[PDB]
Amino acid sequence: VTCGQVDANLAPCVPFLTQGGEPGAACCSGVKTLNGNAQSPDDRKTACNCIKAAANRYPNLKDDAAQSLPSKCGISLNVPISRTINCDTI
Amino acid sequence: VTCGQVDANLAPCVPFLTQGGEPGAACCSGVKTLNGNAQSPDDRKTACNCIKAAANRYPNLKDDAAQSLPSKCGISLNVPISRTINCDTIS
Ligand SMILES: CCCCCCCCCCCCCC(=O)O
Repeated sequence: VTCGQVDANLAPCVPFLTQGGEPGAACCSGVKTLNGNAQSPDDRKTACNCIKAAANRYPNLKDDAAQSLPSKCGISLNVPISRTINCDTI
Repeated sequence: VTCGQVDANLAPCVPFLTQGGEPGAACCSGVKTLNGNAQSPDDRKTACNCIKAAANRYPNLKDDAAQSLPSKCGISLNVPISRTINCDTIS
């Protein structure tokens, strides 16, 4: 996994992550793809740092949307979406 | 490249990165390895964020030691080592 595919996977989540509402089919599909590429702990740490960068790309980001995405998509997201996560814990 | 490889390659650089002086042979070897695994720009951004994490792992780290590591090792590191870099800016 690489930061560029992570960016690609989360691009359709930008509306939900910045304006709220519901993530939608494309967002959840991208998140599922990314969760599938983040199976091992190494992959998970790399994806976590990539996601931290993507999350920090937007100051308008809503923490409640980021925190509710995994349950709104019905996925056990191994990598949380936050601007302040320390990816060494993953 | 992956964050675990970044951690492993930079582990022998921790003494220089926290107390200064000169990087050991193993440190410079790890840095050259990392320069070699980061061929594409995607690779470079991934390595940059991994390196940001590793750099933030110790606040006792000296940022100037991090900035001087590649030239002290005599290698042009295509990816900068910083605790506060926004990795979207790099090429
Ligand atoms: C000109 C940019 C190409 C299209 C990407 C849109 C950039 C703004 C983000 C708006 C949300 C788009 C989500 C999506 O990719 O479906």
